[PDB]
Amino acid sequence: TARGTPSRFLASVLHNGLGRYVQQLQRLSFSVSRDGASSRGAREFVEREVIDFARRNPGVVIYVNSRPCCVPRVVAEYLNGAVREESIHCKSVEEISTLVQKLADQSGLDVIRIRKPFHTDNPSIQGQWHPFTNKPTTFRGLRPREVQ
Amino acid sequence: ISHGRVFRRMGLGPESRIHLLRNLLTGLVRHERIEAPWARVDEMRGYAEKLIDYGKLGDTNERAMRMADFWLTEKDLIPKLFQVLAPRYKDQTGGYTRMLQIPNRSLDRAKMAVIEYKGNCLPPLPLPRRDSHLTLLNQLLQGLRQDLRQSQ
Amino acid sequence: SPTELTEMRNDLFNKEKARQLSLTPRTEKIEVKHVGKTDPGTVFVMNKNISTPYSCAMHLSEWYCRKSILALVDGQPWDMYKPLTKSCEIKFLTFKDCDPGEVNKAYWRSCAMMMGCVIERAFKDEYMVNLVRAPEVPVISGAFCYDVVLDSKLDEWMPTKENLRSFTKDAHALIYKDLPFETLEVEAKVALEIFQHSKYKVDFIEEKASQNPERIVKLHRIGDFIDVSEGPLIPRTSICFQYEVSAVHNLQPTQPSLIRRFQGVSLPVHLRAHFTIWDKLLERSRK
Amino acid sequence: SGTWWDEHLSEENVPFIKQLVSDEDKAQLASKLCPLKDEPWPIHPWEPGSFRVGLIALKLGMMPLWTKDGQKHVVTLLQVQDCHVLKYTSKENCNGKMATLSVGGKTVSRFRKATSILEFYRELGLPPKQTVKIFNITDNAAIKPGTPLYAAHFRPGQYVDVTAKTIGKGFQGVMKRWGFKGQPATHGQTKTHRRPGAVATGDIGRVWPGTKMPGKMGNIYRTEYGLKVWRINTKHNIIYVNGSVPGHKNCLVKVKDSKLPAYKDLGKNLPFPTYFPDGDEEELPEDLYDENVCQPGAPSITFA
Amino acid sequence: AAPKNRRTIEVNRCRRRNPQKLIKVKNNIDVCPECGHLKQKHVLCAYCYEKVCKETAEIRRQIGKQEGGPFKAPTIETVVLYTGETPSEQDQGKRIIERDRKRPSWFT
Amino acid sequence: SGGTTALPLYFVGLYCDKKLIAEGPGETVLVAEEEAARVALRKLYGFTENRRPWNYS
Amino acid sequence: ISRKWEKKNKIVYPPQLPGEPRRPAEIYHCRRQIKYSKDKMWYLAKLIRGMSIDQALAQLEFNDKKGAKIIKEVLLEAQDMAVRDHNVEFRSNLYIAESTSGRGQCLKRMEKVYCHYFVKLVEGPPPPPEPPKTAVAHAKEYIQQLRSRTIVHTL
Ligand SMILES: [Mg+2]
Ligand SMILES: [Mg+2]
Ligand SMILES: [Zn+2]
Repeated sequence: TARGTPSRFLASVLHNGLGRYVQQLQRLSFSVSRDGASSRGAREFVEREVIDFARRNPGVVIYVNSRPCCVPRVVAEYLNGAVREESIHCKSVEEISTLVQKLADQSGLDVIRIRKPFHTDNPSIQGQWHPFTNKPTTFRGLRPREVQ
Repeated sequence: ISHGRVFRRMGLGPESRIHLLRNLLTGLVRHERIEAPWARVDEMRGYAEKLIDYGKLGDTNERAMRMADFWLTEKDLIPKLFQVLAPRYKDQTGGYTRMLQIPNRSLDRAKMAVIEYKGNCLPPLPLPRRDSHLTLLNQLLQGLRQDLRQSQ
Repeated sequence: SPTELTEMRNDLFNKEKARQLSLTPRTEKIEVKHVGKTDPGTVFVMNKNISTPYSCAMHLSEWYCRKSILALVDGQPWDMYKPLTKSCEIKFLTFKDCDPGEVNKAYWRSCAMMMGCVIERAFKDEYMVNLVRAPEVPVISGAFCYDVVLDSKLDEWMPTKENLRSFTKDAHALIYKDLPFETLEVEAKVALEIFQHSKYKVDFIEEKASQNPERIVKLHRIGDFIDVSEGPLIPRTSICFQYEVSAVHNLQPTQPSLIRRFQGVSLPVHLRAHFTIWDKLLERSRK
Repeated sequence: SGTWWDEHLSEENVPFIKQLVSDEDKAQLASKLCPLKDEPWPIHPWEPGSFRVGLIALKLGMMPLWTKDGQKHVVTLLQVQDCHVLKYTSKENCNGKMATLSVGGKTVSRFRKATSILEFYRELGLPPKQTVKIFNITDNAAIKPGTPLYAAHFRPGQYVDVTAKTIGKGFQGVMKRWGFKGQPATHGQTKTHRRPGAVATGDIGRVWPGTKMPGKMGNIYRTEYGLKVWRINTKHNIIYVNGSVPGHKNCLVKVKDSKLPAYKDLGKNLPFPTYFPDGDEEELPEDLYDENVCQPGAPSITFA
Repeated sequence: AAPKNRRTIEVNRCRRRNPQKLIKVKNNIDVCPECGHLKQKHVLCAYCYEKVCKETAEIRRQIGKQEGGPFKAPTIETVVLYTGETPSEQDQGKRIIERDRKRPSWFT
Repeated sequence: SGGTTALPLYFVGLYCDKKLIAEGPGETVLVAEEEAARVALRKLYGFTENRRPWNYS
Repeated sequence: ISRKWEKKNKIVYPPQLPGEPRRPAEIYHCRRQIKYSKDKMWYLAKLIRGMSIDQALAQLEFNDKKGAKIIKEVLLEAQDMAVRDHNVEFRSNLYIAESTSGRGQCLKRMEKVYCHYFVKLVEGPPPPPEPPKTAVAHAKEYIQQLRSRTIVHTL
């Protein structure tokens, strides 16, 4: 629920698309058990999908190890320091590919209510409204019901 | 409404009130100092004063003798009243008893009070003195004593 | 340029204070026996030249610290903040003892020093104020006096009541600030080798110790202020609660200069005096 | 912190301070007895539609007093003690109503008051009063603060209104407080003898505000109107007001001219601004009497 | 009648911790300036009063031991004398209640 | 607007020989003058709010 | 049954550097199974909440409630332990940092109530009370709130 949940404003890491786009995900750790039944989709992903993903994303360092011994997991680390874990136990190779792409396609901010859908740093060009725009002025700057 | 009623209400009625105060007064005449609940002592102080007043008239008077017969229960004390207390206060015309408040009672946390007949033999109660005459405020007031006396 | 004269005093004051405090050879111990009817027969074990009588008072109870106003060691008054020096005997003097003589004297000379630290900065910098002395007067007199000399340009200026009100407000600011009365034992040469600005207290400085066999003198410091007095002072300026400088006097033999004299009267927080009694006391602080 | 005046004084100092402050009080009281040798204010002749200050008296007790027509008339004794006009506030200082005077009564100790009140009275040169009351007067009735007021301020033959704090009965049930016919005795009225009946009707689920119910009684200010003045004792400053007056004995009451719309006139023959004993106009005797009082020392009445 | 609803901890806290129900800090305690014990102003030093009651009880025990039994209120004054105190010139003809400890400093 | 209250608004405008060169808001007239100086400085130094945004392409 | 309070007198901090401010010492102490309700002991516990030890003892010596002497004995034992073991210098240089009363165990007949009393004494002088909110502070915070308004629900 909104009231019962944090929130943030719409933002980017380092003005990402301004100069040059940079890919925020920088490290991806796969733990895949060589024997466990829950590590089957993970084993398929590593055997026939991780090389292609590594080639398509050369800014991400992908480590894979075989010592959880019962449960797999993927831990994604980002430029801005954020970590994000996702379960891949008992999932299909399609699901794991979709998930890993999702991880590589987002900035490491928090997935919480974005208050505004548009963030602008220079919201005004003609000058933000104040009660004296569109209001006349009178001779010598007199207030109403003055004399001098 | 209780406007202008000077007598406390205690005991099981008026009579028990007189009897309670009578026992307190007898204890006071026998020992010359007793610790009792504060309100009861404050009620008994007037009676002890007037008892000394009646005792000054002396044995020969019969009204005083009847009164001291009622208000003293162990009669060995009636001699004392007429031969040790009343003679002792031949000078004072009032205020024969001093009444203080003391630490509340341990059990029922009642307001206590020690009451005694002035001049007895007992070790003296720790009365509270006033501030020494040599304290700063008193010294300034003494200077004002002098300076006002000379002017007048 | 008085605003640098204060610094020129305080820097050397702190210098001597530090050089004295650094003479202690690795925290030696002294024994202070306590005498008096209250809590008698205790033996404090203190530090030879760090612990003060307060360091002893706090050992006993907050009551002793709150009520104590001066300390007898070897049966002579000894300020509360002044460090001890040797295995001694101690007792604490308050305002409500039977004989508050020494305490009253200390209180009134402390009030004199406070009035000094108030008057000196009271005037416009273009004038030149020079503190003469704190003439010791008995408490019975009716007010404490402080002799100062104003610059000759003010002969036609007898202070008006409003300016006395300003003096009182400033003194109340000083007490409200709650500064302590630090003390310092110093060889008499500071007054003869540095303090050239001593023009009228140049007389007092020999009165410090020329009379006594030793060649050491006492300095008292409120804080960014220094002055000598003839005895111990009360520990904090908060002790005073009611305070007022009433009027001023002049001494007729006006050959050297106009020796203005300032009168004031005060009481501690303990011995507060009711409003009307205080008015009566003030009326007599004008003699 | 917390303390009273003579807590720290020594044994031989309390009597002196008592004597000194009492002497100063007497001196200050005496140094205001002549308000015309000081600087008075304009004394205008009375004209219709004006109002003049009143007094703060102290209720002594009651007595009878008969009349030449043969009837009886209880009266109440009001002693004017130290009644001084204390303050003045201007017509538009109260923002339109009238001019006002603050009058005080019944000198009190000075060790038992707040600092502000002591400052006020010190600047005014008087010892503190007990009750201060505000009288609404016209502009021309002004009196300089510091002047005294005296029982001769009134004269017999007029009517006068008196306001005071009634006697406090404490918390009272409903029949002692509002005259409620409680419920009968036996015939079985168990546990209901002196009780209110139905507090309110049934359809409304509330008790109206202003319903008569148990609670504190008396001890509120209230006014009696139309009391006539029979006698004045100008040596002890007593006023003999007809009928009974609220309050208990030795409690301060506020006396002023009758405001009822049948005595609006007859403020003329009264001394308008006040009575000044220093006017020296055929100095008043010890007792001023109404035209119809069988005063003592006179022959016993006869009806022929 | 009976309650219609439980009362919450909030209402109960606004009642129980209201100032009117709190224990007031006492502004009238101080220290016996000579004896140095705590006391209220209008009340006797508790320690001093106890040390007085002890001596009163000892004196009264001696009085009882001398009077024998009940119903023996003497018809003369009484004076109490501690060790090494001969009956003064004013106390002849007054019963003496001897005690066997040095007179207390506070006994005048 | 609101000259006497505790929440005033003063709009102070600098001029240079009968021609405006800035305009600033504030609560005190001193602060409004300071802000008018700041906006005039920005206009002269070419650093306004609506300047030609930097050209990253 | 949890004995946590008396275990906070065993946290051994690291030896201080000669630079950092001297750390104020502490002592935690508790009385268990006080035959007294908790809703009554709470008033005494709150009375002495923010005052030094000596003033607390003074205030308790002259209070009427039964738990006053229990709190007093607890505070005296705490002071003695603080000086004797926790290397406090001046036995008057302590103040009641935390005072609270808690429920107890024993059985019924009608509950037979019990309660514990928990006190934390912190070395040093009492901290001054929070001063009243002066009118200038109220105006300052109202201005702060008026000066943080943004245009709501737009760019
Ligand atoms: Mg009863
Ligand atoms: Mg019945
Ligand atoms: Zn004592």
